[PDB]
Amino acid sequence: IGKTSVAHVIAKQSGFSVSEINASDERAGPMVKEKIYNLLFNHTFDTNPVCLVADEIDGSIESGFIRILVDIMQSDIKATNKLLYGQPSKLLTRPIICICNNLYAPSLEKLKPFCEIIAVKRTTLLERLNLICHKENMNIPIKAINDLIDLAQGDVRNCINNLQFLASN
Amino acid sequence: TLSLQLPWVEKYRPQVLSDIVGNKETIDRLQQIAKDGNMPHMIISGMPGIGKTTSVHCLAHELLGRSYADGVLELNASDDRGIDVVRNQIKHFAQKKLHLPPGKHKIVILDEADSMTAGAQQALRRTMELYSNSTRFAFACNQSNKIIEPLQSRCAILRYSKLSDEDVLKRLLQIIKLEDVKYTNDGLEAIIFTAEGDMRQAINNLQSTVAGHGLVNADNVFKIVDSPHPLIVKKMLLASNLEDSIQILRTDLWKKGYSSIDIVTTSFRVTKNLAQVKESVRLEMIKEIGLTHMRILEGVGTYLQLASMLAKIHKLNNK
Amino acid sequence: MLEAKFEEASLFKRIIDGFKDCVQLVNFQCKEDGIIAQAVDDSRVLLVSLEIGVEAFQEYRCDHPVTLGMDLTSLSKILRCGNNTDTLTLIADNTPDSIILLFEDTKKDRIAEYSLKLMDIDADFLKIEELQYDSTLSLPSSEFSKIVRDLSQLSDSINIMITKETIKFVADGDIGSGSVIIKPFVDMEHPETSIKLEMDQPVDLTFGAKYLLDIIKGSSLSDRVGIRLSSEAPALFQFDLKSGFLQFFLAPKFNDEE
Amino acid sequence: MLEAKFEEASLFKRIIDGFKDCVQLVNFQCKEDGIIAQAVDDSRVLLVSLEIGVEAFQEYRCDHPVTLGMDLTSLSKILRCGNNTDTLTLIADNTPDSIILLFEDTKKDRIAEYSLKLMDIDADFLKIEELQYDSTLSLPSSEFSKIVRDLSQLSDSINIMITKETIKFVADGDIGSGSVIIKPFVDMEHPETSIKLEMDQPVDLTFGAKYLLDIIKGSSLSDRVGIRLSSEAPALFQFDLKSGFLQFFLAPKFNDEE
Amino acid sequence: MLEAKFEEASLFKRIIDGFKDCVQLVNFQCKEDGIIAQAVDDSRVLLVSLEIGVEAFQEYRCDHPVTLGMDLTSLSKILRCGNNTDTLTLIADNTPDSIILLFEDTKKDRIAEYSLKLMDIDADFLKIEELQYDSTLSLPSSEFSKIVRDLSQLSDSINIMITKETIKFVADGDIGSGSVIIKPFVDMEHPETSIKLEMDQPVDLTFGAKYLLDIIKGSSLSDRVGIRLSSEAPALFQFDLKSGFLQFFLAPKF
Ligand SMILES: Nc1ncnc2c1ncn2[C@@H]1O[C@H](COP(=O)(O)OP(=O)(O)OP(O)(O)=S)[C@@H](O)[C@H]1O
Ligand SMILES: [Mg+2]
Repeated sequence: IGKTSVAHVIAKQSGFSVSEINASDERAGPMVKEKIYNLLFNHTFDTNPVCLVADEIDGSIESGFIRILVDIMQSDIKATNKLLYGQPSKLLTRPIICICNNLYAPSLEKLKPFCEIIAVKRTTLLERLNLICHKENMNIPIKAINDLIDLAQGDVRNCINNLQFLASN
Repeated sequence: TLSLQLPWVEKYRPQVLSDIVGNKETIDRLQQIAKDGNMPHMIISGMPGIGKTTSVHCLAHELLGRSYADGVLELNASDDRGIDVVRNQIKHFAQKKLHLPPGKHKIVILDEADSMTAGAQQALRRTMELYSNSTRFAFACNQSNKIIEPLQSRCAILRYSKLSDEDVLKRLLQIIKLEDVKYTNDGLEAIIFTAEGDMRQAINNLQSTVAGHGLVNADNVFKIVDSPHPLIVKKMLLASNLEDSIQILRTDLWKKGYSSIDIVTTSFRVTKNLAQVKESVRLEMIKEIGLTHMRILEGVGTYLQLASMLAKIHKLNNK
Repeated sequence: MLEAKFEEASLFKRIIDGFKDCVQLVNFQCKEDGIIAQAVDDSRVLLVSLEIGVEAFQEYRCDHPVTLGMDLTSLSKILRCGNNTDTLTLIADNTPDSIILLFEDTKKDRIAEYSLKLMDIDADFLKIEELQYDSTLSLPSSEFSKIVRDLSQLSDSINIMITKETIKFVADGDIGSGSVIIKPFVDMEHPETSIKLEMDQPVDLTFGAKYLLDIIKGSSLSDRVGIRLSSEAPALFQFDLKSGFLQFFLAPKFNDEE
Repeated sequence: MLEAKFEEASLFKRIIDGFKDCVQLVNFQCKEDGIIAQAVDDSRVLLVSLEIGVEAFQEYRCDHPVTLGMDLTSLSKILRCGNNTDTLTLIADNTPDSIILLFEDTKKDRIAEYSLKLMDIDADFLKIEELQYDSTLSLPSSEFSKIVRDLSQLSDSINIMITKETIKFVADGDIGSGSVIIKPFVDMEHPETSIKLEMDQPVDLTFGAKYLLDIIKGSSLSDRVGIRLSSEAPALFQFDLKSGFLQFFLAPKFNDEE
Repeated sequence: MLEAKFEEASLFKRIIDGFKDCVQLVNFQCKEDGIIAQAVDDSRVLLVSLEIGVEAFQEYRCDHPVTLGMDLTSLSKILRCGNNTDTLTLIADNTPDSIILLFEDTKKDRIAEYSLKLMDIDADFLKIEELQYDSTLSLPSSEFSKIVRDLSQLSDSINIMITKETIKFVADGDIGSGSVIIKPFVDMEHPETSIKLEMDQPVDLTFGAKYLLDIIKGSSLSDRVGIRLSSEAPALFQFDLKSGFLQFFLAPKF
């Protein structure tokens, strides 16, 4: 339905540099830890602040990735309370977007209280393909794009390749 | 005898995209691509002997000119095409520096892409994605379903179809004119009938008939080549009376040396692909052909089993 | 351009032996003051960093730095032609697609020359070395190898603990537990066997035995090994060369982190 | 309690090398006159029996016998830390759940200590050795190893036949047949190479080559091997130690019996 | 009958090491002037040919030639009993079903005797050696082994090119390319290290690296190796023995 595409477009539209991590492939939370800490707390060489996008967070069979995010959140809550109430600690200055297929996955139970939950319901692919057609100067009828979406079963990569093949002809 | 001559399939193998009498749409598409350049990743699928390997070879040759030797990487199923090869050699070829015209690209031809392992196919994704501006991939396979969907998503899909009677007839007439062979209309008709949309098989049968008898006549073609095995099986299954089917099975198939396994398996194919009768009767005939099979595979393969299968099929057709 | 001639092909072969197995891709860069190289393993827990100064070569010429990346396996495959005593010259133009390795015997006789295909790697050299480490120690590298080889059998984790005048390596797993305790000492009968230790703060870190095993290879380059540990950063194991050094930075296990 | 210190860890390592592979569980028992150990393979055709007297140790103390069983594989896994020259001390209380192996270098320096988990095995030591055997012979163990290694290639069965002044080893299988014939002889130029034979009755027994191959390992413990054969019992192959011996009792094949 | 006694079992063991792996069946024939043996691999690109004259033996008797075929693997399996210093005697009757290998130590002591089952092979010895080859060269065999071992890593094909006073070995594959160039030279400080070359015509042939690797084994039999190349026939790599030689004929690529 475009969960990943919407996260990327809205983060870029808001002036953030997007860093994507697939949480299912990274079978080393404790190691990844260094990647996430560098991406949240170090200045990137880019002029634009980083937004972390974590895809497939429900696929992490090892709670390492989610434990690291929970530890970062708890550390930032402790650091904020010290700034509010502390008489005379890395604060989270970067947004985190997480994407799942299943909300009630057991691994996410600890993360949910820190999250703003947004449901994406079942058009967005058609709008994207039209924008590609217009930028490549291709006059494609909207009917043929729908027929290509139906052929590709909502695979965005397959849609773009079939469109590229139609353009070369 | 000291040496042989090149066969007509290899000698008259097309070297220009105009000589291909295949699917006109894809042929003109590839011709315009070679004329303009910017060849994208492609996967050509179809059936054996319709001009898939020759098409991509002609495209690569016309697109690369004299740089074909150092700009085209050919890998067939005869060579190792595992994860190690894709990791080392294909990546080294894609990363190789080469000064080409501003409209050409390095081509990696992979014949029989349906035989590559899953690991190699998975590794090829980023290999073709990171070097898509100086290296292009052309796959030639028979079953597009054997190639993973991520690989198909990054390339065009060209599905080649069977060659109609007119195209194969025109190509055979061109070959006869180029070879000065004595022929006749019924002989060419029998050749095309026994070819079944297979241009390579058609040219092979033509050359064999020429070298065996000299005159391309239907009698010679039928005495040297076998009437499409499936057609006699279809005529046997579509028989109305039991005695006619039994006589057909006895004379045409059993008295000519056709093994029972070939008869039953050809029988299954004919039925599955049948369209004259309804679905339920077709399923019942397939069931009978298959229960028998279960006996054919156990070593009980004789003429009595096929006769009983035909009798059961007729009893099913007997309302 | 790259033009570096090693007196003995053997030195380069041992250096590459150090990157061997534990990393796949290496990024070299030659420049006016020598050659450096960095390689990081896939899990990113180990960084192998090399520095060879101009004086380590018999001939070195550089009027224009060149950065080149390559597959380590391909390089070692070719790195057994040095006869060890052969002369080795690394050669490359300013915009290379390959790296040339030229081995020659003293006499004009036999010349083995290779042209290795390069890989494009985004230049991004890390500079993770610290000013001060919690503790610093050096000891014979063969001794360090034995210590690692002992404990490795017992567990996938080997702990290094440092307290005043005490260095203790420990492994504990299924079949039981083991420990090797060493104490600082100056041997005048030959100081290359001494064990030095400077502790600013007691340290206690755990490392994945598989990685320490990769690191011990440096013994072949130096008699001693320097180990610098900190609770704030990857540990540094260093093997000095004549004008240069081979360094291994290893991230401590968090609880499960190599 | 168990308290046995070997001068060189190497002796114990070679002894265990003898039990290695051919048996899985070993039952040790230390007592006032030394240490004994027995292990029987699963098919029960081979018994490995050890005896180490008090004098084989640099230090031995026993005021209360202790019996302990363990997995041979676990033990050997740990038995490569001896540096061979290291000192080895076996330690255990009177009701142990583990056996402690303590390797130490001369200086206080490095101390490798292991705590091996024990297995509970019903104490049932066998006493199958005979008063007299039909024939007795000794020869250099390296020679016996070669004889076994030769014939092994030809068959899974090697026959030993003894007649007056003649010892003959024979194997016969698919590719053909082979035989090694040796004769008794006294070499004064060095009697450790002599071949003695005392025959009270001609013997002719067949053994499974796989087992004889396990047995030849004892060469590493002694220069000579003693072989005692009988038609009434398992054959005895013995390797003497300084104060002790390692014995292998092997049941002859009935026609098919290892 | 066959009756050949080698002074040292080691010589025979090294000779067989040469046939080892690259061929499965070997056809031996003993006769009045010695023993010959030929073996061809399955693909028929390599022929291993041996000749041992009467003088290479400590004792040789032949009043009636005997031809015998056997499995190479079976033979090598048995060929590690020679102690190298043991004496080895090959024995067979005029119509053998087996070949007897008899190893004995100086003293009567230990006698290892084997009876190897023979295979029936249609006698058909090849005589493919040429009168003249395009080029001929010899060099230390250890050097040739290194050259082959270097290049092998790069490709499954190693090309040998010869021009006046120049011999060049080349391999080119996935990871890159390599070459070893050697020049003829006479070393008086010890001529067993010299590199001779006689070129009647420049040659340029390609061989499968897997085969050259099989061939280098001959280094263990001789200090030098002779290589004879032609564009008309299989190349000949030869390792001389005292009274004899081990030859490898290898068919070039296409
Ligand atoms: N359209 C065509 N025009 C002319 N000759 C053709 C045509 N298609 C096939 N041929 C002949 O058939 C030979 C072999 O064709 P191929 O392209 O190799 O068959 P294919 O379509 O690739 O099917 P495969 O290789 O079995 S998967 C060519 O060398 C030609 O002689
Ligand atoms: Mg094809």
